[PDB]
Amino acid sequence: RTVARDITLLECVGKGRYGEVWRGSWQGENVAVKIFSSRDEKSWFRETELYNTVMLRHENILGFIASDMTSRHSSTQLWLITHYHEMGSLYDYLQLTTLDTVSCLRIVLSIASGLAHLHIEIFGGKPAIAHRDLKSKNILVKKNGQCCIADLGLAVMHRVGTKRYMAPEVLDETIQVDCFDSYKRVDIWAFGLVLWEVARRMVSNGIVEDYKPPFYDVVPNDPSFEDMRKVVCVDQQRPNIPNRWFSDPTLTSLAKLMKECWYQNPSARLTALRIKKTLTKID
Ligand SMILES: COc1cc(-c2cncc(-c3ccc(C4CCN(C)CC4)cc3)c2C)cc(OC)c1OC
Ligand SMILES: COc1cc(-c2cncc(-c3ccc(C4CCN(C)CC4)cc3)c2C)cc(OC)c1OC
Ligand SMILES: COc1cc(-c2cncc(-c3ccc(C4CCN(C)CC4)cc3)c2C)cc(OC)c1OC
Repeated sequence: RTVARDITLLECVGKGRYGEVWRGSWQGENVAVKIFSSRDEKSWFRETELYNTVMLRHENILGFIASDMTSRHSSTQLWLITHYHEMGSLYDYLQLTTLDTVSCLRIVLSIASGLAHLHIEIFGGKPAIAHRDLKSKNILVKKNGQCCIADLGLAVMHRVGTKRYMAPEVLDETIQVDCFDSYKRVDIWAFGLVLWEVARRMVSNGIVEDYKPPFYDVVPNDPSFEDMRKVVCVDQQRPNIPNRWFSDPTLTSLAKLMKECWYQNPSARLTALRIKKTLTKID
């Protein structure tokens, strides 16, 4: 039989040190093609090894289609092919969109749902998985108003994470590296920062905050490991909760939830399943 493998690359939608992401076409359908730099080959290998272990299928996880390795004259070409989400990343979306109560809750609950699915061991099933680089650029917006989590290149089953989103135990190197729950608790910290990013863009009483990344007011762009350690570990700063949130019951509840993702003590932080339950009881 015929195995049609040609993908037409149509538009570059992302370029970085990782490599590039392209909108592509296969058999008349959009796909996303991540082309890896040689410097980030281990991210392709880790995502490929994970999907060869467990074929994750979840509405809030970016959908896997293929991993391809192709021999070139003097190099190896590595592609990861996934579902394509034309609305782009949550980071992108929040710059130029504000949210209402329903659309804010739907976004954050969908992220919590994807994260809880990664974290949970299922017997019969899937290993527990920690993401290790959760951030708004690694979350895509779907047309139905839910999101999905992307990029399992650092994931661990039971490159470093983006420094702006690193938990205090990563920055002060006290993380218990042989306890898998440690890695879940690092993801919860990052989730809380994403929850703060999104909540800022929810309108209440005619007020909204501008899009800003976590810690925009206390560290430079491309903050160093030391910059972050001083803020998060030494001074123990946390993102600001504006006064206007305390006039809105949804933002009041989201502020409480953020607080419980940001405890210095990793074992005090909420679990993804508890976050889901709390979000389902808001509004
Ligand atoms: C190798 O490379 C690529 C292949 C494809 C692709 C194209 N047509 C058909 C297929 C196909 C799927 C599944 C079966 C099954 C049928 C039932 N039988 C009992 C076992 C085998 C056969 C064929 C594939 C996998 C797409 C690609 O990219 C989108 C590929 O490149 C990454
Ligand atoms: C990689 O991705 C895509 C693949 C395909 C595709 C192409 N040929 C054949 C298949 C297939 C047929 C049949 C089985 C069998 C397996 C065992 N048993 C006997 C029942 C079912 C499995 C696989 C598929 C899935 C289509 C896609 O989209 C429409 C893909 O997505 C981009
Ligand atoms: C985070 O990581 C990965 C993401 C993706 C991915 C999947 N769907 C869609 C996208 C995308 C599409 C379009 C825009 C723009 C272009 C049009 N307009 C001007 C604004 C919107 C941005 C982004 C991406 C980047 C795939 C990946 O791998 C194949 C990723 O890596 C794991």
